[PDB]
Amino acid sequence: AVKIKLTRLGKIRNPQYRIIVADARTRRDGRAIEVIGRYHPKEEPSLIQIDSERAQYWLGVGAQPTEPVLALLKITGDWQKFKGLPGAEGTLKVKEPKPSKLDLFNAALAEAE
Amino acid sequence: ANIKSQIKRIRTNERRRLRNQSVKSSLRTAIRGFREAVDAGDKDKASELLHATSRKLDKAASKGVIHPNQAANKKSALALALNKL
Amino acid sequence: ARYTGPATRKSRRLGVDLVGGDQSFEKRPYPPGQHGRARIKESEYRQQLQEKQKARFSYGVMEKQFRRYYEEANRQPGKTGDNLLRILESRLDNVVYRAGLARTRRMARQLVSHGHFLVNGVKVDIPSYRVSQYDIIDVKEKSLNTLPFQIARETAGERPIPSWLQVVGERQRILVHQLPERAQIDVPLTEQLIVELYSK
Amino acid sequence: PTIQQLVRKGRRDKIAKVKTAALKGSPQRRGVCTRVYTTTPKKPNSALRKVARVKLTSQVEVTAYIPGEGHNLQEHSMVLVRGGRVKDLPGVRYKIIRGSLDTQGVKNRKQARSRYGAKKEK
Amino acid sequence: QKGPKYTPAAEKPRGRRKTAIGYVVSDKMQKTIVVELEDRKSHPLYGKIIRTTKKVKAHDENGEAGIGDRVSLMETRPLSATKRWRLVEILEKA
RNA sequence: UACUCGAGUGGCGAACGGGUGAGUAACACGUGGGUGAUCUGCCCUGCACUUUGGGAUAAGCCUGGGAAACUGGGUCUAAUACCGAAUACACCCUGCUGGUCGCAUGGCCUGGUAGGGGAAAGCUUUUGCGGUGUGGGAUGGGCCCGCGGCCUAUCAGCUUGUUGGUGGGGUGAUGGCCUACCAAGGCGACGACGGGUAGCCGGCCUGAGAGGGUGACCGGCCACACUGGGACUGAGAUACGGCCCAGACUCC
Repeated sequence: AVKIKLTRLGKIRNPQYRIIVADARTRRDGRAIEVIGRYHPKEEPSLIQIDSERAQYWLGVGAQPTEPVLALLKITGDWQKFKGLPGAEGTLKVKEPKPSKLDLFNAALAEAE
Repeated sequence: ANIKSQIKRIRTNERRRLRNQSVKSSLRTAIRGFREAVDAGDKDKASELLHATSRKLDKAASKGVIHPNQAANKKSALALALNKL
Repeated sequence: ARYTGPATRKSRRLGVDLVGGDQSFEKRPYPPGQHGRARIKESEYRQQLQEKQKARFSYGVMEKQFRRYYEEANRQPGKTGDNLLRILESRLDNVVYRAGLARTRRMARQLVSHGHFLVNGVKVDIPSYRVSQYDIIDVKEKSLNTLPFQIARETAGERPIPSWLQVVGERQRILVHQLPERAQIDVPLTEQLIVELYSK
Repeated sequence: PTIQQLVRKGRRDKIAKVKTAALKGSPQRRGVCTRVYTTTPKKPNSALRKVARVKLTSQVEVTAYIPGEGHNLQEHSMVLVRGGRVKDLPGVRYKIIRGSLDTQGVKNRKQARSRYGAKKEK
Repeated sequence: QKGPKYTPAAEKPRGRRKTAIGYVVSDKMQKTIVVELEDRKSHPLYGKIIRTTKKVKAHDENGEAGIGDRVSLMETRPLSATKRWRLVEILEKA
């Protein structure tokens, strides 16, 4: 069975997953047909990067996702874009970019008075 | 064995083996009858046995005892033998 | 680990006085040991090794780490020597020393390792922390009123400050414009004999 | 040579001689001292150099030097054999190392104790 | 609103098989010729170009090509063992 | 009774995952291709259906044999278990026939036409689950081939299903894969056949690089599962924790 999966990567207490598509008969850390996203749940917003077009291809040709990646697709709206229930939600929230070190540098220079 | 599922699958596999055995044996019997009718030279008897044996080969392929491609090759051989007769 | 032994004797073996304040070497010139003032066979290997050890013991870096610094410099572009000096100067013990908060790299190492500093908000107990462009090195709230930093702010006119660095506050916040070039380094040493050593 | 000479016959590196074959790829071996004795070195040197014929676990009987001042070794002693060339002794390539469960450390070593199995005294 | 009774497969382009120009060196088997192939490639180390002479066995089905004939072959499936080529045409018959 | 569930029937999984590197110098591996010579459960998506009838049996009950493992019998019960039949006209086979592609066998037009055939399983009230045939897709494979990567000629002749062909068989599929017959060829100094060693690769170590060495972790492929052989079941089997036999070893 072709399936969307999470391949674990990363060090011991840093489970950075890579969202792949692979047969169910493979192994977790094994050969992947295609990589379509990544999933880093150590961020508080717990990064959910994905590739929507290829996700839609593999779902259309019948790749049964796992439960976690199903939830991720529900977040990104690709599950909903596939079935069509609320069109495409777009529930995704990203980590806000912290201020630039140059901006901090100039701010502290200004404070240096 | 030492696992429940295999202990059961032994019985199941023996059952399916007996089934497929009976079926394939019937098929080989039909084919030897057909080939006897042909090498003797009878024609209408051979055609009737051909229809019957093709039916049984389709049937076994549907049951899964054999592959449909195998059934096809067998019955094709029968038909061509009958034709060239 | 680190070298917690006498400091003057390394400078004596290596000629250059890294810190200063002794009279034995400064009246009689000699490396340490009973066999000071001995006859020397003037080998290029000793020259090179002596510059490498000059760097090692001027900073607080051991060989298994200095080797990594050399390798980083050799891989990354430009001149391996000034890249290596840039690395050795772009570490926390050295930047606070050059900023004058400690007046000794040993003292700066003790301060950073004991956590009397931090960088961009997060505490740092790593003297080998490679600082970068646009780095605010704050001092924590106990440390600013502690005695060593009182001494820093009191005697912050003895040794100069590099250009790539500047202190900005009476609380002794430190800022990094960029990383130093060989003119900015200001260290009593070449940098070619060391790369020759590690190319041997 | 010519290029065609090379593509035909090719270059063959001189075969490096397998060394310490009695170890059989191991760094060390265990062996019973079959005969502890003493040998006389080559002509320029003269001394009574301590050795042992040891039957290793590799099914090989070899001569092995016994470094250090003293040694408590008799026959039937379990000994740990390393490599190491002893020049003055011609027909020997192996040494014995202390801390072998029989070969205790050398007495009163105080400089290079690690090479002679001597514990620190404090 | 029904879908098609029959859905066609895609127009997969037919693969390109291998084509070998060669010289016959045997015709003594039935419907089978042996052919020499000259593949010249550089040495992996010394760089010289090595004229290598390889033999293959092909199928003619009519027995027209004999010894010394320049021919063209197309790879095929196994027609026998050792035999994965078909004749196409003869070029410099001799 | 029917929440729940031992045991049992049945389905699915058990072939993945996990281990080792003994064997293997080979299409095993790597890489690139071919398959007009092929399979593909589950999954997805289209089309058409899911009709009808029957016979048992496990389990249970009553027994018997055996030390045990286990097993024989009688009686009884159901099914998505099993078995017949109808329909299928998409599919399979054969005959005739058209067009087209052609890379030759041949392939495509679900070509047309004629004949003969091929199936199904129901359950539950709930975010409901299913079953059969067929088209397509996806995935996972199989088979074939080019090239590449050890030592050895103090191993030079090897081969008789071995090289090819025809007709049959067999396969999922091409093919001496197998067989009858026929022809006598095929491989070899560009190193056949032998001997030795060895799992292969990405990679790793070194090195200025070329190269040399290596094949640990990690990842991919292969092979193997006490030794040897064999098939069965199944979509799929080297079937580790499955079967049969033989053998060694251990135990009752």
